[PDB]
Amino acid sequence: AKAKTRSSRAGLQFPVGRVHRLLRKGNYAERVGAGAPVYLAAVLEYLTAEILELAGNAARDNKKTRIIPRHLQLAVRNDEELNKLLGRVTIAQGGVLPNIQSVLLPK
Amino acid sequence: AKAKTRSSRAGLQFPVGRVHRLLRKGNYAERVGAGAPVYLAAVLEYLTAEILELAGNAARDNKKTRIIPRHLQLAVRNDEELNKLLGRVTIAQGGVLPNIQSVLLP
Amino acid sequence: PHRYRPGTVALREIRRYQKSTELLIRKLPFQRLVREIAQDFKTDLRFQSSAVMALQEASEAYLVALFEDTNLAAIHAKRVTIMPKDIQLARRIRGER
Amino acid sequence: VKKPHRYRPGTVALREIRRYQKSTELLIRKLPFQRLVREIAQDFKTDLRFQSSAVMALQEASEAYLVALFEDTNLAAIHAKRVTIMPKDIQLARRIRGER
Amino acid sequence: RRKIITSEGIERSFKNEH
Amino acid sequence: RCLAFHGPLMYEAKILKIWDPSSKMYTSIPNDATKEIKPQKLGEDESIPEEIINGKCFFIHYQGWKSSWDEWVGYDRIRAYNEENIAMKKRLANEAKEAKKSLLEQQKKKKL
Amino acid sequence: LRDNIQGITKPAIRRLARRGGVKRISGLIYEETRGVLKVFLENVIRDAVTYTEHAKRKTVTAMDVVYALKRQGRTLYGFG
Amino acid sequence: VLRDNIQGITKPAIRRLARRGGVKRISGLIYEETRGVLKVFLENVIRDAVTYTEHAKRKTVTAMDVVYALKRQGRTLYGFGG
Amino acid sequence: TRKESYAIYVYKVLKQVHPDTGISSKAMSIMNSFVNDVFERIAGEASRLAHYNKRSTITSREIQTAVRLLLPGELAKHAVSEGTKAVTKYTSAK
Amino acid sequence: SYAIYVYKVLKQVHPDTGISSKAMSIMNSFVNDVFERIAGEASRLAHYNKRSTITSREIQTAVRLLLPGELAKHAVSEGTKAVTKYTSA
DNA sequence: TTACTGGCCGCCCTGGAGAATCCCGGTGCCGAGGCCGCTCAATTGGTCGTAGACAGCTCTAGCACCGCTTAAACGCACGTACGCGCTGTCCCCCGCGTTTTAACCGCCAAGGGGATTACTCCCTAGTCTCCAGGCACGTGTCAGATATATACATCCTG
DNA sequence: CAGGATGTATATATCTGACACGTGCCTGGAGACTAGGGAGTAATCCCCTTGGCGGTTAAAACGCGGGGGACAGCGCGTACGTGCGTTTAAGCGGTGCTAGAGCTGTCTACGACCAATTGAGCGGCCTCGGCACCGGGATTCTCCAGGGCGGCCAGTAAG
Repeated sequence: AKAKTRSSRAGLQFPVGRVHRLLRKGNYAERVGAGAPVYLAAVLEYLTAEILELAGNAARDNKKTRIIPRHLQLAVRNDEELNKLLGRVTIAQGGVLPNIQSVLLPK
Repeated sequence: AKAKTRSSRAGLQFPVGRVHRLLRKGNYAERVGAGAPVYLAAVLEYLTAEILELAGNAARDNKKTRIIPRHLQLAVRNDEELNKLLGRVTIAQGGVLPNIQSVLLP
Repeated sequence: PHRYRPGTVALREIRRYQKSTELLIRKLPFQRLVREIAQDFKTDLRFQSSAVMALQEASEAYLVALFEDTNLAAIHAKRVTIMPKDIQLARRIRGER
Repeated sequence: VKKPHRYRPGTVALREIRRYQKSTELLIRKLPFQRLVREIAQDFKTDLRFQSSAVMALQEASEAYLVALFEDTNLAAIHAKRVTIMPKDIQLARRIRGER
Repeated sequence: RRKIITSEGIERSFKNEH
Repeated sequence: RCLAFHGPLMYEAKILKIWDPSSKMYTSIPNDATKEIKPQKLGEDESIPEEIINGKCFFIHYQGWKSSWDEWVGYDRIRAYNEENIAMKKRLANEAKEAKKSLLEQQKKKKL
Repeated sequence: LRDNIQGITKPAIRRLARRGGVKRISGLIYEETRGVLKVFLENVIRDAVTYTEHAKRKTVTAMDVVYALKRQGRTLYGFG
Repeated sequence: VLRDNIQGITKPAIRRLARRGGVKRISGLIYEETRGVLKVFLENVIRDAVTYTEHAKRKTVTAMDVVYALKRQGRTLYGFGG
Repeated sequence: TRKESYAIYVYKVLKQVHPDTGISSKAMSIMNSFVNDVFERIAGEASRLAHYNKRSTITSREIQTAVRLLLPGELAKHAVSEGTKAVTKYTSAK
Repeated sequence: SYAIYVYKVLKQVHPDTGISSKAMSIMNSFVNDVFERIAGEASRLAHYNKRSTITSREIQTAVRLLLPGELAKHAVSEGTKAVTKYTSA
């Protein structure tokens, strides 16, 4: 019979197979259901399809096509809920989100 | 041949076997070495053989023979070498170490 | 008549509390506070009388830590009385905002 | 008489605050850092060799720790209503976090 | 102002591209 | 080096060039490797005050002041650099110190 | 149960902070602390319910709250 | 053998950070004080970093190691090694 | 000498949501390490879930309860609404 | 239920002192947490090094990461005694 | 006698003079990415063994309510300590030249150690069988809670 | 300084509900024996850190004024704490009820496992366009010297 990749049937972009192995190898539980990978690739594929579209819309505003960490650091700290998910993470080459306390500004 | 418990053979008090069975079923790794649990039993002892020690002295200096959860909260928050191991954890019914900043005091 | 100067009873109220472990938040007003919060997450919950305690002994401690941090912030600002500025700073610096 | 047109004290720093937050390069100078890490690890285990990136990975984290410190000691210095930060704040902003 | 994201849209738009 | 009497008190200066005004063509050490002195014709855009030009003349760079700000001097303003010539600047500098304070007495009288 | 956060009294907060170490508590705290305590429970409960809602149970038992507290970093001891 | 490197973190390099942080005026004592902090932070990360390196018996501290020592303390790092 | 990664996938998604943009290496190795972080929290969460309830295996539900704890706020109501939409399509297509 | 085990220790270190039925709960809730942290770190440590099996050396290295300072010295000094004593018989 | 406009001091925003920064027009540079083998991990087709899904049931533990004591809350009075706003003082850090220095770059090398295979071995998982240590329940003295009634302890407040 | 008043600490005695020990029990752990699959052990090699070399210039150190913030002092007035009196509802102890937690038994659907198959995603090569860089005008930003403007007395107009 003809081979249809399991990532196709789910319609996902991330690979469901490669996850379905990683759940076994990482020793997360003694058995892994067939529903977990398909469900776990979607969530990943959703999030990774979130930071990017945000990063992209940050790239266009700096008049650069390509995404670079400085764009990512801007896409994550601006958003309020992504920042809360990655609260502890420190992005390499990331730079900081521009912020000056109002008391310091001259007058 | 009479059975001798691994905990007793090693001279320890904590259950080598019960720690061993726990290490297997927790899905930490596919295989657990023979010497892995006996080593972890001893490390568990010395952490109780010190908290129960410091708390044990709290009873005497507080004149109550039975150790109540406050006597734990005084054994760990006094000792820095232990406090960092117990940084985030809360102890129920523990109270707080008594102190007041210098500016407050008249 | 006889009165203590301001502050002298405050310290007496501290050593009378920092030496004790009894629960400070009144219980039956807490029970009705946890139930009210649970509703908008799920309806008809039933809390084990232990799991209302385990919340109280946690949320009492959370606050006592917060108040130590705010007291530090106020001793820093050179005044004695904690204030919402101090609360908000002691939370922002913790990063737990 | 004789005026060199010196900017007002305070507006060079804000300027260069606006210049660094925008930029993203590394600030602590690379080589004098590397000679520090090699010197710290020389204490814990003698005769180590550091992979190139493993030095970079530190500096990338050591910076973004200090910057996380200053952005949090400043909030303490704004708090006492003054502008100039001072060691009696980094002593605070590290004990509030509980990291001590 | 020379470097800006301007924060076009923040609230989620669930995969209209699907 | 050189020192330039600017009004009341002088300041620290450096000889940017050495020029014979009778030749009407100046010799300067160019900017940067060491740049050897070159004898160049006096600039028409360049203006010379007479005191510098009667005797041997020389354009100067003040220490502390930017080259764009830096300007010319006379020669009476220039006495050869000497610790004694530095002292008189300081005496005037001290005399300039309370000069702001002596004026402030009128402001002290203005406020009171 | 329309307003129960007003049930955590003024002497309730005053008693707590007295244990904390403060001396004088400014009036605006007594309201502002309630704002903190509320947003603390809304995080601890919303996790405790999820553990419960998963196991199909209809009771948030202590073994849940200890778990919900653990992810918060505020590990709790004495219950399980 | 190496000695006296902490003073290698140049005094401007302390402000150049602090600018990016967002402070305007920096007192005189901060400079000497900050080194005291950064040195504490490395003896933590480096140590945990060394321990793994000792563990796999490999002499060279792998870049992947430092990402772990950070991940344990709570400051995850993205982009280096993975 | 192969070190498998998500460099192909993240790049494929990027074309779906920005048919023009492309991503640079040092920015990819972030995403390649962000996923390996999330996928180690979610899974690492639905490893304790199954253990607590004493269920031995890990199934999808145990992931919903794993997502609704980590992903904070609006993401939780979008991820699980994006997860089920996948798994429902999968089983019905098998 | 590590409580019987804890009592055996306490009655050793203090032949007279007793323990309340809530402290046991603290300890039974405490030992389990330390054991989880250590054995959890041990599992992750073997995964980084591609090793399949947790062994005696994995736990020792797992300790020196968690226990701060002086505790790391005496714990691993205690652990090595147990293995050598066990391996003796 | 009362009455109060005018004059002079009072003192801004605004042009300029720079510096800093942006714009845009080239000008190379190298890695983003596209393409090409290929191999090894995902896929497919089948079995087997059981985890848990499901149904039913036994008791716990929780909810509801309620009536009583009384300790905690609440509101009012008051008096005063402190947060704070103002002024004044001075030191110390920012700003900007100079002057020294050592990071950097690029460049070469050497040998060291991390990364393959081969091999061989020995150690833990798996399994079966027997039994005693840990658990649950019972109980029974007993150290701690509790009530009451001294002995100093600090605190004001003269 | 002198001294009463106060609060906590201290002593003696009285109960209890509660933790320590006893005893029975059964379920997990200890014995015993493999099996092959993971782990250690030996060359090897190559690529990749460590190390030195020299130019060079970006940057760190250093110097000085003075401008402005740090800090100390002070006046104060109000938002606090403290105490009383009243009044709430919290805690305790019961009574009665039942959702629903926990546990059993049954057995079907589900996932582990395997052989053969195949194409997805890997490493490697190669390229040309996105972009860093530099240059010099154009444009913006900032600082500051000169400049219209109410608040007062002086002599004003006068009941």
